[PDB]
Amino acid sequence: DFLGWLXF
Amino acid sequence: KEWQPAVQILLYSLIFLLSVLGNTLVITVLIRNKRMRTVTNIFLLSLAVSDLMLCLFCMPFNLIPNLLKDFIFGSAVCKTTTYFMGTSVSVSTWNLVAISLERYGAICKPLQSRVWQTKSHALKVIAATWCLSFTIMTPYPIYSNLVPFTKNNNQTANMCRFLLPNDVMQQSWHTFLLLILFLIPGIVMMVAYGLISLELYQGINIFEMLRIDEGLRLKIYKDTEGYYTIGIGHLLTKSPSLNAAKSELDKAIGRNTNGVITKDEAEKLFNQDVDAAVRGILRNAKLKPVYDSLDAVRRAALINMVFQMGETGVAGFTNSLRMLQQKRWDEAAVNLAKSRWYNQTPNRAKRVITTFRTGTWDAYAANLMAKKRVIRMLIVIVVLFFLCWMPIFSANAWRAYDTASAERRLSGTPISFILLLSYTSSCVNPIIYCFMNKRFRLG
Repeated sequence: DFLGWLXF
Repeated sequence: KEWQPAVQILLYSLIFLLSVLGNTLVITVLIRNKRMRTVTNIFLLSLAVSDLMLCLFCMPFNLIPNLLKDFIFGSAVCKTTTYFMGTSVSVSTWNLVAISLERYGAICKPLQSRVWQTKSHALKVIAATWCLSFTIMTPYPIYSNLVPFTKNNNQTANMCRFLLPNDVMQQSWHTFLLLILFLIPGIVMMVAYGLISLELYQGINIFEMLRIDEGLRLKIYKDTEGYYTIGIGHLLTKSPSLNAAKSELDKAIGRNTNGVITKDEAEKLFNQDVDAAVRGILRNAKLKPVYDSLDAVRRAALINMVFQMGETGVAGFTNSLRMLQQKRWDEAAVNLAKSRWYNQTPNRAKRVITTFRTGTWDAYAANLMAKKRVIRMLIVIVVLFFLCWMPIFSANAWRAYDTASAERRLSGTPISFILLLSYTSSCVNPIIYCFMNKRFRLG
């Protein structure tokens, strides 16, 4: 459920 | 399962070693050899510094947080890495358009670009590229914070996410970046590299051929016959008069330079001499019949001979002139290889003969083929750079317009490979530099 991502 | 983390470690460890070995190599060979530091290579040094900035200071803080599913590092580094991740792409895109503008001014308009190919100009634009990139990407350290979340059985964990006030400010930011970092740099590079490819397709001409066969010497210098010549093979006088060489020179130009003609003054005299050589062929009743029946490549070779020997001298080549009109090229080459002009200047004569024999510019297609090699490399690194960073910028726009659907479809393994593609862009540039010079010998 880390869901999404770090910007770049 | 175990296969996804294992392949993520060996892929990231390989691209880390590749980008840290090549970029460290290219910054060394440029800082060691001042002979290599051309205007184009100065930008490529800045491009290599950003690729190492993005690999050393940013690539770890993207893999091990993902492998841990938690941003164990502090909140100040979530603001620092995202700041450097954004600055690195901005300078890399805008240094790739600086080389396109450099190659355009040096090839398409070599007359009015002198203010660009000076080394002091390239230093102040890479200073402006790095300075403004840190200023433009200021929202990233500001609006980057740690987002708490629970994993398994009330396991508190943080993640580093870029969050703006509202969704309107989010979708207007990713649109601004796609516009200022990809769309605008894209059209200005296609019109630059497109106009460059148009000039390079024009091929070698007679003015470039004669400029190769003669060269430029500003001071009055002795030619092969011993008479004083200036500029690009402009004979002053055949009479042994050192004073008449200065008077006849100042008679043509507009001042008494005393033998110090500027580079733009020699081009005006070189253009006038070619007109005097082509109109001497038209008035000659022996050179004009063979000039009208020759190819554009072979016509230039006939004028190259008139430039060096004169109208009356080449008109005496009656055996070779008829052989050229007889379209028997290989026989005219053997007849021309036995004259006084071939023995007085063997190197110049061999080139002009091979153009008569083949009808191609292969004898002078050297610096043009080297300029074609550089542009083809620069076009590849631009396509490879865009192919790597487009998936992440397009996915960030999808996340800004439909955050639920974008995060749902790609957040585990798909976004793990999308980011991996964006990090390979840092190491592909050193690999191309190697594959240009004899690296294909290895096996």
